[PDB]
Amino acid sequence: ENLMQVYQQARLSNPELRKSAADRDAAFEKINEARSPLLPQLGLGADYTYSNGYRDANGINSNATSASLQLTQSIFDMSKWRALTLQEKAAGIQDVTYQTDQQTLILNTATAYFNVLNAIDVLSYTQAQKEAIYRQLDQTTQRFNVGLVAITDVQNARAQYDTVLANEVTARNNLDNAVEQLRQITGNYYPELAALNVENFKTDKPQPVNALLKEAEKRNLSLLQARLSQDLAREQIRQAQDGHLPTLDLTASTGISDTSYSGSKTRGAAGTQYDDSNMGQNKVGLSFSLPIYQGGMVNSQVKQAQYNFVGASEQLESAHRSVVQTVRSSFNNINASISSINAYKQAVVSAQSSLDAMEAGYSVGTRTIVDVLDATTTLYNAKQELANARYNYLINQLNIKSALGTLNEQDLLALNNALSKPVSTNPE
Amino acid sequence: ENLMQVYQQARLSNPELRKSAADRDAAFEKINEARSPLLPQLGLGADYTYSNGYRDANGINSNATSASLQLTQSIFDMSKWRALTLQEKAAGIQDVTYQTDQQTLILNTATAYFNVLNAIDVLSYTQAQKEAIYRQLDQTTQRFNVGLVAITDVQNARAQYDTVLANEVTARNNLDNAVEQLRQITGNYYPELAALNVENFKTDKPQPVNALLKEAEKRNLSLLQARLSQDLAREQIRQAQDGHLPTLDLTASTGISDTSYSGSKTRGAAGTQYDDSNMGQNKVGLSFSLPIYQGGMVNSQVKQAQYNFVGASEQLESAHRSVVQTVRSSFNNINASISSINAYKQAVVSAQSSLDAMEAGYSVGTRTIVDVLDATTTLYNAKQELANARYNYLINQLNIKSALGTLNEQDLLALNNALSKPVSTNPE
Amino acid sequence: ENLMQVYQQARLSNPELRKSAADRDAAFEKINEARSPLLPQLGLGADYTYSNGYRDANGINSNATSASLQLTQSIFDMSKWRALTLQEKAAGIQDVTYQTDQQTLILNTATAYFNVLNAIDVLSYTQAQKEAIYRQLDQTTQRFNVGLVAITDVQNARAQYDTVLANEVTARNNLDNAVEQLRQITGNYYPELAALNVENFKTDKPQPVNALLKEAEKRNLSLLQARLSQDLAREQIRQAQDGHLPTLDLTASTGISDTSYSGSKTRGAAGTQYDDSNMGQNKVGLSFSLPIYQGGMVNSQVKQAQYNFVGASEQLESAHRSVVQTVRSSFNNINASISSINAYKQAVVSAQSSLDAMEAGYSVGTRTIVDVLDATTTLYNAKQELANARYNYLINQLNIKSALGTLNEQDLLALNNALSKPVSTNPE
Repeated sequence: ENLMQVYQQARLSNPELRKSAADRDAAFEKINEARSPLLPQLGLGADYTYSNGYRDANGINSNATSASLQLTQSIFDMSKWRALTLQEKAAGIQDVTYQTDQQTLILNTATAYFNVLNAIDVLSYTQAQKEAIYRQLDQTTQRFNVGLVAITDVQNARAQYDTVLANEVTARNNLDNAVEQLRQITGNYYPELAALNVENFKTDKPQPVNALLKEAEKRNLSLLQARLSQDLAREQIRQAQDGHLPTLDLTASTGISDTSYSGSKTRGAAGTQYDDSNMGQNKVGLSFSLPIYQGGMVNSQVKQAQYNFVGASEQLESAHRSVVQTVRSSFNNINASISSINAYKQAVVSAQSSLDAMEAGYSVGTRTIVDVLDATTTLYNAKQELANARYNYLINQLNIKSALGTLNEQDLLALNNALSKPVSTNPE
Repeated sequence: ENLMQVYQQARLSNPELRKSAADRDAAFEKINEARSPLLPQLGLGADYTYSNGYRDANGINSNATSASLQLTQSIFDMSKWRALTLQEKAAGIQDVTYQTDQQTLILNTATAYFNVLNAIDVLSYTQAQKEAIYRQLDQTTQRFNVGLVAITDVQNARAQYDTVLANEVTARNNLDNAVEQLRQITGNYYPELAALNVENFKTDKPQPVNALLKEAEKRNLSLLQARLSQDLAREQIRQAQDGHLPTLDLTASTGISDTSYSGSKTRGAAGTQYDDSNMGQNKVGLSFSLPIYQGGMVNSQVKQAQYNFVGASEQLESAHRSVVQTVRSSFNNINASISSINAYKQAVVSAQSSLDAMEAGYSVGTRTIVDVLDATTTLYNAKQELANARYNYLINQLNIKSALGTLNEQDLLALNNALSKPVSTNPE
Repeated sequence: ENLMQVYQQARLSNPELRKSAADRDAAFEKINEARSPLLPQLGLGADYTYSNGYRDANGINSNATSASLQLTQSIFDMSKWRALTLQEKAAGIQDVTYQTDQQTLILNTATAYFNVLNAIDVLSYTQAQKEAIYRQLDQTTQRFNVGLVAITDVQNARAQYDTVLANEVTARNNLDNAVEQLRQITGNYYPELAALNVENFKTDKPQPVNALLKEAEKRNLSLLQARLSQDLAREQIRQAQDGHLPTLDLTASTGISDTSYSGSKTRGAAGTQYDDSNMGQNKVGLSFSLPIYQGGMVNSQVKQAQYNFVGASEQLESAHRSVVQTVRSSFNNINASISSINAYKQAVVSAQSSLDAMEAGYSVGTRTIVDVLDATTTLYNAKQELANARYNYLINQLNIKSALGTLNEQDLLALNNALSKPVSTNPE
């Protein structure tokens, strides 16, 4: 399983990505819910009012029943238009949030894959170091059993070998936790993963930092969220300023009234005083309203929206400083990874030559066995450092493509063509 | 003070636990507040309306006063039943939150206690290493003062001794910060804590990981929070779908009207045109309402609740992946701690033998004084690593009992029976 | 650019500080918005109601138009006074939040400045170590080219030199990331910063911890936020208990009614049955309301507010424990920094003497070249540790002045007088 197939399995079933997709679609249905109250509203009503009279109403009872039909439709209300535009802008913010955690999904599965590969070759280098130290210990024990060296050398070799055994144990644990992190990201357990080439692994210097700064100012998704939040705050200002505005709405009705009377006073001139009525009504009428003075509520809301807009502009400037820091730090990290790859290749070559030299010097009696053992540790530390530098170079390539906001599937396709051969994620 | 007494003092007075208990009881009183609006509501009203007429009402004044008594009781309203069930489910979620930070309190006081003990024996091992290196330096100074060795050996011993002095200083600082963390957790300062046995400290391999996975799927509290959030979201769907429903409510009243008239037009036929009235009324009447079309608000609310339910199911799946990762990582950590305990015991034995060997080789002239000093550092590093491995084994036992959701007081009782002897938390 | 000028540029243009200032001013305008509804409210109204009759109203049409003017002013409403006092307390909480992230701005720019200086002298010490090891390698190569030493020594020196080259690369990267962090804090790129004196750098022991505890109990801003949140919760209790209270409000009006009639039944006795009216009205009337029983809503709100007050008091106690832990940990850190400065000065002196001794012993044939190289590494590690201890002492001075809540500009003025000389933030 190479990186592309891991990402194909991950994007298809990651829970956080689908949760963000659910939030995006909920925001679009909120657009529909905010466009709702500008439409016609129909509602039916009915009543059945028993009544009783007393204290100069004694003997007057009534059973008034009714059944109405309402219709409401606003004619000029600016606040509902403002709420509709605000919901559209909030859905745009939710859409760019979905885009940015698509990017974060790609970055997370890439760093989990490379953490697994780094744990694999750290375990393999620790195993090779343990093998070399055990070979030295076995050779010195064969020397001691014929009486050629003292027991100090085999005891020092035994001590070094036991320390490397403990390091191998904790390296195996780190491998198991790394593959558990990969399972937690993708949802699958992988027996083998494609490893990295080392014989044709070449590094490329990135673009100049000004071109990256211009592309980050054009394309970074956090800066887009900040810009959309700023224009949303300006729309909040407009929403309060249109809270100043008057109102006008239309209302229609259709209702039947079936009032009837009973009681002792209705045994009098109930004809034309309290008589039954089959009355129906068709009503259609406007309604105007104009808030003149509200105690300064709308002015305080305008000033609150202005202070919130100033805060949103400061949020935009903070996000701009953060993205500048991000692209400059990742640029420095890429150059650091290239220089450290070259330095660690040179260090590996020199440490190998030094290990051969100290082995010859120990065989001639210039160096001790402790010299051979710590030369071995320095060599395998240099090898582990070289592997870490390679994986840091690849993850910094992904970080510079994410901070530009252009991280997508084809970058994974490129550094998936970087990978070559299947290595097992669980050796014996 | 052993671990059980520390937990008894901590659970009795920890602020975060009592804050969660306050939130739980607030949720139950919210259940009562949500069952409130289905009950009778009584409210009294009164008026005193002075009036004045003009423009074909000139000469008509009125002083209409009134005093009413209202009663309201809904008959068929499904939304209030939905709100009651939603508040019951929210209180269940608050109850399992109280349960899970009970568990987190137990885990936090356990890890603070073991951090204090680990800082204690790291300080004691650094002190013993400083004592051994000072003994070597004093012996080489006594050798140099009679003119047996060169000044290079005593200068190397002085350099190593000063480095170990600085390490002792920072170890003492780590001990003080650890006991301050314990005071911040429990609220008490402890002069002495019960230390760990080493002569009868035995490790037990945990259960197979499938049994732990089944018990974690049955009992983990985060998975219970996810399940209750999912069925809460399904109840939100039902709440919108019952927002489709019609309504019906009952209303009773009892009011007196004491209208009186005055003015120039009431000097006319105010008898039976504008005459005083002592009128009282007993009213009891129903009210029906049926929303036919609302501009699609209820359909958009249904689709929003469905998208929120899909998001809650994705939250459930993410919590399931997280608890699988947690139990597998803690299982691997337990096995790692057992293997590292065995490896570090072997390393301690071999490093002690190697230190004796290099001391004899230095006394015969095979090794240097630098050999004795770094052999001492490797020995005391192995001792510190063994102590760290023991405490990591105990805290991983607690982590596997917490990730199963079964962590309680009796597990602290067991690994409190593991502890034996009081050691001071502040030596000189 | 010393620390004072960096702070002057930072406080003038930091985005987070201005965002908090915007939130503070928004809270004060919320005070005005909450004092709004106790003032007069004026609102105009108008109608135009076409009507139609049928089913014992057939032949009765009406075109009733109107234009009113409303005035509303509450007389006795305790809930609005409670909301006003609650908004005043919330604005006080926002003000102390603005104060505490003023303090956090000062602490952040101080720690960024000292991180840059620490990265600078770590890079310079690594460069000096690389220079010394290269000098040793060149001297041994000149010895080997005349046939005085073996090739093992120059190969060991080459291996050590390549390892120090890799360390120099990553130190240069750490310097670049530190100056990028400083740019992200202040907004400016600094070519040179004022460095620290070492020839007149003296340390002062802090106050006794009880005086710091009393001053932290009087002046710490998190404890003030906790106290204001607690009295806000008590005001919430009072707000529910005054939700028990009755109500009383005043209402005035002025409206014209211009009803006219048309239809077939108005061709009858429309004179005095359905005749036109120019009717105007001046109305001024009170309104009383008293909630007798609400289904226990107000009692459940009182119990919810009481549980929230208990939770706020537990929050206060947790903040008290946290500030006690903060001042005690920073006190221990200051004493640790003083003791480690003394220990590292002694270690630097002894390591320098030991390096000279092992150089002489290598020249006489007692020590090897590996002895000289790791003596050099221990010396330069001691130098880096001394520099780190000095900067930790200064940042712990700032932490003890921040945890006392008294951190301001003049403390930066004092430890800005500590700084002396401009060093470049980007060497070649």
